[PDB]
Amino acid sequence: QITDWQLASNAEHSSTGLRSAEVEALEALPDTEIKEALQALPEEFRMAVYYADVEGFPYKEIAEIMDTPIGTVMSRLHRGRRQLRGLLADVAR
Amino acid sequence: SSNNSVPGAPNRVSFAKLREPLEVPGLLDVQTDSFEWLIGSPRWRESAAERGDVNPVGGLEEVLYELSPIEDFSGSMSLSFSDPRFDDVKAPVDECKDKDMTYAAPLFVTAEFINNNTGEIKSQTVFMGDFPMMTEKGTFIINGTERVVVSQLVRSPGVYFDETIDKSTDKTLHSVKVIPSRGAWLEFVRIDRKRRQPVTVLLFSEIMRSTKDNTVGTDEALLDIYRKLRPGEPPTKESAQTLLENLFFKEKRYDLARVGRYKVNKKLGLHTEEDVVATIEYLVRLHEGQTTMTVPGGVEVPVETDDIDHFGNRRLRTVGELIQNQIRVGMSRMERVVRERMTTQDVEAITPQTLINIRPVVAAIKEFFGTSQLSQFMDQNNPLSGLTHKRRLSALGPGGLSRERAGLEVRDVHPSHYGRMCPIETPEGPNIGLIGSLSVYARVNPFGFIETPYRKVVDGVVSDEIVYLTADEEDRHVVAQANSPIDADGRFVEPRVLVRRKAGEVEYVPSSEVDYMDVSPRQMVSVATAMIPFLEHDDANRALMGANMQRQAVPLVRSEAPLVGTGMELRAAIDAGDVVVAEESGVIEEVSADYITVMHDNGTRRTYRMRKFARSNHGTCANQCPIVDAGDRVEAGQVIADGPCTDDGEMALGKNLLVAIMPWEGHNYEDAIILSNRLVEEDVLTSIHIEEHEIDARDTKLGAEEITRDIPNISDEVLADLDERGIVRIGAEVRDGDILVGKVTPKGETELTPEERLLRAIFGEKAREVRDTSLKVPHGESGKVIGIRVFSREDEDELPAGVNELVRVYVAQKRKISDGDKLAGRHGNKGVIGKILPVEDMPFLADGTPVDIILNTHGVPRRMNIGQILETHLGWCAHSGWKVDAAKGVPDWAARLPDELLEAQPNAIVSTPVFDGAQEAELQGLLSCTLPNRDGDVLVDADGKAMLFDGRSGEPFPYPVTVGYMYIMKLHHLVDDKIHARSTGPYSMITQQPLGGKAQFGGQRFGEMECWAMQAYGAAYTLQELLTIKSDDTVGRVKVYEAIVKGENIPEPGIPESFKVLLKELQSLCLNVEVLSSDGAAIELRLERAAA
Amino acid sequence: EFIPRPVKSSFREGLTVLEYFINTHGARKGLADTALRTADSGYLTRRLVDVSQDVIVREHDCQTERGIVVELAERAPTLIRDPYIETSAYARTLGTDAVDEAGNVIVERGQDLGDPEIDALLAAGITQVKVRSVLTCATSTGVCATCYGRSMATGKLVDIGEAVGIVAAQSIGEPGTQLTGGLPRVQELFEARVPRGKAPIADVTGRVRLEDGERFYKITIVPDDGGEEVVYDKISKRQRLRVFKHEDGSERVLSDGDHVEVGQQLMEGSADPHEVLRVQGPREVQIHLVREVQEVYRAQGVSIHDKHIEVIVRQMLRRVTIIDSGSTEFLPGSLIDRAEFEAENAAGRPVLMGITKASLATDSWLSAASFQETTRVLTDAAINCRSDKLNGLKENVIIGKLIPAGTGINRYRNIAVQPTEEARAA
Amino acid sequence: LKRLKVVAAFQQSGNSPMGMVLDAVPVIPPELRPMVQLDGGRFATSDLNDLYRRVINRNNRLKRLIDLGAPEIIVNNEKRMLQESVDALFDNGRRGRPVTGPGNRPLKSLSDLLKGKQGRFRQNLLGKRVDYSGRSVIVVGPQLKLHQCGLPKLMALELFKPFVMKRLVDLNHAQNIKSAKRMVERQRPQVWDVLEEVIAEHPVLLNRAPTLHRLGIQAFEPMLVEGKAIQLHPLVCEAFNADFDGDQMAVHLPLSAEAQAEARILMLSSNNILSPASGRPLAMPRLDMVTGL
Amino acid sequence: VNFFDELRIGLATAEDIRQWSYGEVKKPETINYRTLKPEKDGLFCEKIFGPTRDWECYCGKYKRVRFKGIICERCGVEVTRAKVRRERMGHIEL
DNA sequence: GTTGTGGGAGCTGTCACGGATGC
DNA sequence: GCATCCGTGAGTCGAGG
RNA sequence: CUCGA
Ligand SMILES: [Mg+2]
Ligand SMILES: [Zn+2]
Ligand SMILES: [Zn+2]
Repeated sequence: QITDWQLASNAEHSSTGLRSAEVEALEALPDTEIKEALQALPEEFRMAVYYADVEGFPYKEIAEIMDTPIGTVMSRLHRGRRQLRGLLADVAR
Repeated sequence: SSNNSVPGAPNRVSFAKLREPLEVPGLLDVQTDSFEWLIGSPRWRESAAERGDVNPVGGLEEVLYELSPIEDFSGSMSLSFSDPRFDDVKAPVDECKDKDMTYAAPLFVTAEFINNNTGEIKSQTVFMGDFPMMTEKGTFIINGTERVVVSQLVRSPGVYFDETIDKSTDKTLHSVKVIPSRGAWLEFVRIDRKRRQPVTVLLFSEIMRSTKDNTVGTDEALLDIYRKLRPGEPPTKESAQTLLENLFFKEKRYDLARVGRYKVNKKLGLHTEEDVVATIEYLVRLHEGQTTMTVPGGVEVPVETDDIDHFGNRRLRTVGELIQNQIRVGMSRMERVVRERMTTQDVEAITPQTLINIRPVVAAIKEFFGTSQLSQFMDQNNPLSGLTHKRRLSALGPGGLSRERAGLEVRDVHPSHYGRMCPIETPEGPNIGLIGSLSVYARVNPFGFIETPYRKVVDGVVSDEIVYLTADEEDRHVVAQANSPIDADGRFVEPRVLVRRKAGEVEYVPSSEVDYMDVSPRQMVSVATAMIPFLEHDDANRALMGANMQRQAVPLVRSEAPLVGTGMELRAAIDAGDVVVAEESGVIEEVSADYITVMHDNGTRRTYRMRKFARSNHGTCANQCPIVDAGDRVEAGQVIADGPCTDDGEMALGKNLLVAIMPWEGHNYEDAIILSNRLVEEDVLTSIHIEEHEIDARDTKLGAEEITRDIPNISDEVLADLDERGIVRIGAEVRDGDILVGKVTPKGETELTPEERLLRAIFGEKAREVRDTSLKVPHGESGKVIGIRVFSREDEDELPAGVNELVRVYVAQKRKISDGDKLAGRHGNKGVIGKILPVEDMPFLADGTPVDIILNTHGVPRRMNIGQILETHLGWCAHSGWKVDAAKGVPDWAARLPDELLEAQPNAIVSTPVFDGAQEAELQGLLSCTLPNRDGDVLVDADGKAMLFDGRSGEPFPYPVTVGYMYIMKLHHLVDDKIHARSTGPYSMITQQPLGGKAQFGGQRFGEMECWAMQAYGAAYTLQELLTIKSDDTVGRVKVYEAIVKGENIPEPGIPESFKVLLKELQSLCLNVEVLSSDGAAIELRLERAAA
Repeated sequence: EFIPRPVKSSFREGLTVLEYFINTHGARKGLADTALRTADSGYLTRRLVDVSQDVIVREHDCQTERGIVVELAERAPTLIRDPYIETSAYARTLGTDAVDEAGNVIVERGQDLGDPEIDALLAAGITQVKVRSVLTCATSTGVCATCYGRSMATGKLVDIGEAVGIVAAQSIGEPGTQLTGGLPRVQELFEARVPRGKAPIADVTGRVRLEDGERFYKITIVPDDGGEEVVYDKISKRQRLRVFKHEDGSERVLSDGDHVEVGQQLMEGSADPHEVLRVQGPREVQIHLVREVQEVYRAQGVSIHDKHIEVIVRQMLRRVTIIDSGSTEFLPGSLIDRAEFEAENAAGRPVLMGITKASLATDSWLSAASFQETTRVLTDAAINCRSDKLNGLKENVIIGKLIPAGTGINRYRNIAVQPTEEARAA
Repeated sequence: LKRLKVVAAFQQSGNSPMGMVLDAVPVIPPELRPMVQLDGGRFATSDLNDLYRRVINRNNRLKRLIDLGAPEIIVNNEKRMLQESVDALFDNGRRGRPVTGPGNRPLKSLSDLLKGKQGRFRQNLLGKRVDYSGRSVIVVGPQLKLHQCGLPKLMALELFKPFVMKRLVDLNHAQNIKSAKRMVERQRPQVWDVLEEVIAEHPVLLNRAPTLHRLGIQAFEPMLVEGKAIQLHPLVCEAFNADFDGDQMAVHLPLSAEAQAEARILMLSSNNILSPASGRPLAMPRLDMVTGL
Repeated sequence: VNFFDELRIGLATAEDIRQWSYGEVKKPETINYRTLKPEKDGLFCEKIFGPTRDWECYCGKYKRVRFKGIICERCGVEVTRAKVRRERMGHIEL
């Protein structure tokens, strides 16, 4: 049997450590800072920054799911990234 | 009147009344002399010339002679090894400890190769490997850790007869067993797990004439062995002959012991086949029962069953012999390839170096020192720990018996242990009876038998000629006792004397019948046990506990020798090897907190470096301080500096405390202990504890970790104590949770949270994407950073594969005595501290002197250890000093022993040896003439009691209390180490249950018996919760945490993951298990919240 | 053994060298002996837990009129106190009204039989009583509260959800490490092993005939009913003869020609409980086993209430062995539960079986697999395509369901609670 | 009768006896036979993996032999070796000499995972390790009430950590919940007050091993104590067989409402004065008390 | 929901053993010593047992939660939570 | 592609019991 | 007809390395 | 492996 010493000592060098119920449950909670920073932007440009940055869709699929042309999607992307970097630049640090 | 031999050793007055006719041998000789035999040093040469024959051979020389010569099957070539030589040592001891090396020396040998048909003789010096070396203190350094090789108890080779009783009619049935130095054995002729062997089907006799056997000639007994032990092959006439000739006559396969051959020839005849004939005659004439036996050519052997635990038939293999056997294994594994290469290659072109592969010998030595059960992490809580550890004898391990195949008769004190293995010092737990410690004066002999010294007796005259006898030799004589009345000139005064005979029984024999006499009482004791004052007044349970607990005292910042001790503290401290000792008499030329230089008389300079705040294997603090001043003239052997638990050269494991024996408000109920807060304010029980945190940056799948001070989103203030590297700064005070060495570990992109994904996208973050794997300080720990060591792969620092960097932070902490800590006296009287009272409400004497420790009365009488009470009385005597009134003569009570004990100054150092020293009458006498305090007030009356005030109310306690001075040790069991709690932590990847152990921030185990208890209460929901949402429900537990944080009721519990795992294991066993609904098929087991 | 030379010193005078030496023998031997005794006690407690943990209270009263008679006194012209009223009479519930001959009804049936009740019964001259025990309890699954009586902890009547089985296993195992003829005998009994020294017993009333020989004891009973004469094999002289042949006769050692009743021990020693089962009946095997076990714990200063040992003994007799299947599918010579055998009804005779065997023969293959001999249990379960109802409390523990005991009972776990109207108002 | 029991089971079960012979072996998920690397680059694996590796190697060798049409004796040897290796994988040691790894350690076969005190059943199903639990050495507290016990501050802070975080966010000591966690971890002085509030009337279970009878686990109301040691009421010592020569005890925090209720009502020290085995009183003056009186 | 009614055993037929399996292991290789990556068709193969990292396939062309349950064609490794590695059995054909 | 001579470490100081197996 | 040979039990919870 | 209750 691999020991708890060995398991923890391995987690000491792994990509993800042995996580706690506390860590999980708190991860499930919303990050108020970034949630507030997102709620500021117009829900259209923010829906775009979501479909483009969080989910990583291709811009063509973003235009599809948005029912809008590609130019509008990418312009909302630029404007929203600029805005949120404005509000989240001091927050990011 | 003790310690006169050791120069500068303080004057500890001794109550003893017997002259010591023999000093303690080298308490480490058991290890040193063994290793010096293994190596063949000039020390061992002289020691064998003084007490041995003219032809000595060391362990390695013997291995080489046995191995030589490596010969070709055709006898065409021959290789011969000789002259084992050592170079100097590779690196010093402290260097090896630092670098995690193995203190060793290169081994060289002369290898002579001969081709019988070319005459070519090419001699060569071949190198065998880095042979690990024994230090001055008797240990080894392997991988930078210090280790001890514990001597092992095993049955010496020879033949042994026993008498069982058959289940038929309780008939007396004899049996025999032959244990060889090497090879297989046999019994009666059953051989090698093949019973149903008639003794007469392989060759006045009562049953030998009755053998039943139906055969004639030599081919029947030759074929029956091949048909009864070599199966899986037809019955042949040549293969059986070959096996029979290579079984016992062949010396390569069957290794006839040297000790074994000596024992057997002593059992049958002065000068194989002769042995087997004698053994058959022995079994026959033992089934009869005759006293002696006459064998062809041999005579004078008593027909008797042999005892398997007797120390004349039970030997121990010291470190030298264990190493020798491992070396023999490596050497045979090498000889194999040596012959296997002699075959293939051409002659006259093969040099000793070409056909000698040392890899197996190196691997053998390495495996021995790294995996053997007899190479143990050195117990070094304090000097006494290590001293006893080296002198220890255990019966478990490879070659001995099994911890489970060892019954109760193995663990029983045999009468032959007298003076060889102490009967008190042994563990209380499972290993009880299996691990003993060598007696003080005992000494191992060339054959592995433990000998002990006795004074020779000539015509009822105790001489000064000492002689060392083994268990056998001793049994054959009559040994007087040490406390036997003797007049000057060595003459027994009483008409007869009490003595011990071979039967392990005592007798009262006329003086002219005595052969030898004990060298001194306590000859049967071990070092630890010999340090318990008033041992004879303590029951063996509490005395065993006292020895074991002395071996657990933690070194204190300042050490104070016991006010009342045995005579052993000095010699124990010195032999232990934790004090600096002047190797050569000279004059102190310079002294510093760092080193001590002595200028010998012949102009030589010697200097000693003081171990300063060294961490020991168990966290105790090894810290030496010099006790010499510049210009002091020091003699050889004088103690130069005190070690961890030493004071002016004496073992000081604890402190002298003012004790009052009386129940105090229940706070010392049921073995608890009450301490005066002085012991905190004045650091009387304060100790230093040094831990070593370690962390390495290595190569991962997603890249390579990096030790960096730049850690993700950490407050600049939190790193305030980190240097530029990310390593904490020396002298920084670290609380639990602080960073010690910053480290980041490459994190994958799939692991980035949605929050982190967006953060790195919008602000155009880089592609580092690391995780904070920095080394933080664990719970319940704090202290100043003593030290920092660091090893870089960049530099020429050797590390394992894929390990770039490695840093070690050494953190020290000062532990004050606290509630929960475990104290104990030398008499097995242990207890945890229940409460530490303010000095003001501690009961105090007439002069306001508040007691230091309150020991509950209810604990003394049933434990049968009044030794502590006698010690308290004598300790108060020593703390106050005394003057026996000599005017008009010396009172009768003080007439017998007292010589320079008639008076003594306050704080006098006295020793009461065991089985000698302080007598009850003399104790009471001293108690009568206590000196008074400053104001001429006698505070402790002639009973050893004194009035005391209640420091709380002010009123005096109605009755006199026994107050005195007792030696109390701080045992290494402290709350700071044992407190532990957990709300939630890491789980096991296999069972998905919380990890176990404080070091891993584990959870407590709710065991099967605990679930029984819970059920008995009917606490269904508590049991379910304990077993589902606190252990295994991987979603239930996160739900529970989320619900507690948000003030919501605890959810309903799910399914233990361990059950799913059980199902999976069953399935992997080809068992089709299935969970079913009320009326249904098998149930199966196996986003919106995030977007919100 | 003992050394012919004693320790003449007191630990105050200080022991001489050799006295201390010899005393270490005893000290260390005792330490190791406790080391082993703790493990033996532990294994016995574990087997008890396993064989008994499925025994919970489920009804308030089975209303049965069965019970056991407990001696409350013996009379000598003043009455003695019954030797162990503390463990067999106290804390019971009275089965039949106990009235003193020519007296009022001193105690009513269904009472607690506490200290005042026992004292009143004793003052009135009640020399004995008949109480309800789990041995004679009539409930099908487990035991009824009233047959069990007072809960030793709570002092009141046991509640309907108690796990009296585990509490009995504990009450019996906790004092195990005090047994220094001992714990071995307790195990020999609970496992129902044919005793080492087997003391045969009379198979039927009649007249006895002894026959002496050189270490040969030959007994023969001529039955009073005229049936064939029962011949018992020769016994070595090591077994002295029992000391009751008193049927209006010699109240002393067994002599040839004495009248022997059916259940009379013939020679000193211990008797095979299976023999008494087949000769005197199951309710007699229960009494004998409880008393024999209690003997050991009594010879060591351990007051274990009889009801715990009865809770254990009950689970040794719950099955019967089928001689002839008859009209049923039950294989002969197979151990079948008594209710599973009564409902289906079939030559079913009572059978005694040890706690280990009784446990390994349970209806929950999961329980068996987790108790002992995992390999064999699992193989047989796979072959016989067994199905575990998941009804034992150990099973639920394994699967993470509320154990069916205490607060896990159905009536308790599904309670509905709403505030009354009068309180909801204010 | 014996040889009939098994045949009748096979008949009535619908389990074709053919199962007893296998043409395909099942392989357990890797997570249940994990692999890791320790300090030193070396790797550690479960015995299972090694037994599976031997089985698979011998199976591939048998395939390669069958293809090479080798002597019947060679292929028979390979088949016997395959059978032996599968027997090891299943119940190693049961037949022949057990398969040994380095140091001659018999590898833990698949059957070993279910058997023994440290097998699956007894070690991981009938009892496990739990959260919200702690341990520490016990010392007599005479000033205690029979229904009380003393918990070291740090212990209680760790056990109720989520409760204290909740009450730290209720009050405005902490901005958010992450900050409440960080605060409780730094031991900021705000927590202590809050702690004594959360602990109000919240029972905890104390256990000392060995647990011989149920009184070996008893419920107490906890009060904060100075030090790193658990304070235990003296009267209960009898029940626990606990003396203060250095033993320790474990603490468990009931979370659910039913759990707290079972602790208050069922397992409350005050409610368990009497020996469940004899009815005699255990929580009774024992030595000092006795002499005093 | 922890409200099952019964639990049953029975000898597994090779049909059951193969229905369970997600793929047959063929090689003794376990992981690539250099890249610390599971050798394919080995006792740790991700093709049959599961993916080591959440939503990451073997070769890497697919690594995102966007396409859950996708079965990569280059290396044939389903893109799902690695939890299945504790519940996906393999098999060996004798 | 392998072509001169060729049996290994391991218990190995446990006990008490019950029931296939095997001659 | 049974005598041996084997295979199963043999306390719990804690700490290091 | 040693040690604690
Ligand atoms: Mg204790
Ligand atoms: Zn009933
Ligand atoms: Zn892919």
